[PDB]
Amino acid sequence: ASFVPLVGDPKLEGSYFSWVNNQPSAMDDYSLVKTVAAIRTAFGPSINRAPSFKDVTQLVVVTRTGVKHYKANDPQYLRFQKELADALQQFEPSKQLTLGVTGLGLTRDFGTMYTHGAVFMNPTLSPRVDRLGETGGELPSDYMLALSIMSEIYFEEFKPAKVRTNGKSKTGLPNNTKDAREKKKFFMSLMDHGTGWSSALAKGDYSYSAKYYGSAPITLPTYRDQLEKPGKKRDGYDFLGNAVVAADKSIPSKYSQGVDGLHALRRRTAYAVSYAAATPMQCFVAGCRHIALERYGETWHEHDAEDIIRRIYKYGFYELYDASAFDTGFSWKEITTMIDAIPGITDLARDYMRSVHRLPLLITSDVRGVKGAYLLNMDKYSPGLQSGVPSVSDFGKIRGAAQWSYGLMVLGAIRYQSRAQLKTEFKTLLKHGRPDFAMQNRGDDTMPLAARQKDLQKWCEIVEGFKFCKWEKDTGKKFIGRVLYQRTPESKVVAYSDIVTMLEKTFINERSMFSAHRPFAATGNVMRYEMNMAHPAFGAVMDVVDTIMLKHFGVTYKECFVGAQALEKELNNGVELPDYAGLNQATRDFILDPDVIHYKWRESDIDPRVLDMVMPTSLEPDLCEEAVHKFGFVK
Ligand SMILES: [Ca+2]
Repeated sequence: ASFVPLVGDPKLEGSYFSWVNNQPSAMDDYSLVKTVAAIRTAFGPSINRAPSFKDVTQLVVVTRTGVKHYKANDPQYLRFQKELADALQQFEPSKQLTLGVTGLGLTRDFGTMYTHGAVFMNPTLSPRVDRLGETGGELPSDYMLALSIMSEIYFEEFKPAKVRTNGKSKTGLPNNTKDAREKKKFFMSLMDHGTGWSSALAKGDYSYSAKYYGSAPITLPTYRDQLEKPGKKRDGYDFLGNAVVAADKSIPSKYSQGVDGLHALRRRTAYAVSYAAATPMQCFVAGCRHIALERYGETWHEHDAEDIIRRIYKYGFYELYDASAFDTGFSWKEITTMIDAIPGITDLARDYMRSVHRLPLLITSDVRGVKGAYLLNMDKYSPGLQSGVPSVSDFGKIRGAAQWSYGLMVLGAIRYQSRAQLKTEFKTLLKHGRPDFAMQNRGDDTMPLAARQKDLQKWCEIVEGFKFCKWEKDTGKKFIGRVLYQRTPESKVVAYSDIVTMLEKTFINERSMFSAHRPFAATGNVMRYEMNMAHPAFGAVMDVVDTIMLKHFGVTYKECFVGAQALEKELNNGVELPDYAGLNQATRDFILDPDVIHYKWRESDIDPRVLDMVMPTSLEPDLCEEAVHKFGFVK
């Protein structure tokens, strides 16, 4: 009972079907029918719909006479986008000085600006269960030791912390509501079950979850759109299991509106783990995250752009590396090694955290026009690092630093005689106590630091040769979203935000302006304008933008969004965000992208006034402390 047809009665590929049949069914017929009825009661349209295209409002023009919404598929907006993209081709990636790019702070041209804001590629590359978690090369014993020690350091101390859940997100199953009031009542009821709920999920007994809440905890694969360079080919798998070599990026005539030269959006696959399964794990994970990012903030955290540059000049030489398929090559052997290394949690907590990583998947269609869906009753499979797991940002920070700390063990700078001493020399490296080596890591983004340039080249040569992970030099020289700029070889190095990203998140956005995910779109575009005024490439790029903005809309960049601020405040029931002068940069970046707290800043770094308006639910530290004990996780 592993494969469950749901909508179009799809037929998987043989290599996939014969493998799924050999896998034992995750749920018995009692819980399966109870769950199938729940994924049909809810997700009615989402399960029976075809991909088609997107309905996104990209620009809202406020005039004395009227207000016009320009969508991504509007013909007048596509002619503006085509002309602005052509007018921005005069810019090219600038030269890189010893310690950063110079001249115009451009790490890439405005090429992605040809991406059609409403059309995504077909087929949207979908995950494949039997080919996930592949490491390729063997995992060394010294690396698995460093990975266990890095995880032990990260989850060494637990201090109950405030857990906020996005009010724009669903709860999945069993309970399915965006309501903030229902989300907390649903968690209080889960506390009353406590060990009975945790033991059922830790044993793969999804019948208990269906007895009291009507369904079983499943993970829903969601979509996250992205812009793409022209001529980029995407290879992957089909939602039936077939293999796609070159995902079609062409724009159909109904959507191109005659505007040639455009290509389609890349649609990445995300995961939406059940709120019932993720939240109890989040109540413990959040308690250790705010400690790890504070004790060892020299590696995994930051307070402002001036902390990165200061750590750079403390050692002298740096490089920038990105991990190729970091979440895809996340083997299950590495996950359990990190889970088993966590001190303070019971064996019930370890088995509970494993089941959250690999919940049964409800696969939906990606082929354009083909409406179909099925439920993979899979409990024991290598899932990689699903983006919905509460510990995705923390396991990424652990594995990334453990792979570079293993490179120093191969290099010989870190020689180990015991676990207790290796844990100590790792703590010193993380706190940047070593005078010769350090690093700044944020998952798949790592900047190794060294006092001698030849020491850094040897260290980077080692991690590139690793076969269990692909580390490649970042050609863009961006860390997080920070461009490293150096005016002249004599001037100091300054960090700037990429100006290409400003126009990306303004004219080719993922979600509509003033929508549920972007309630402060006008004010958010104003902050990007004022922030990037000091950017070296601000005068040249905005002279081009304002020229094309006036030619098609009769309003400049700042005029367009300052006038829309009056419309924004009215649409949000007079709710006025506090002026950015009183907010920190963490709150600033959280206003632009609400999904910043999940990858960059902490929940305690956001101002409480702004944090309450976006995140309605909030589990207090005393409620999390009661939960982690009631569920039976803490020893
Ligand atoms: Ca980078």
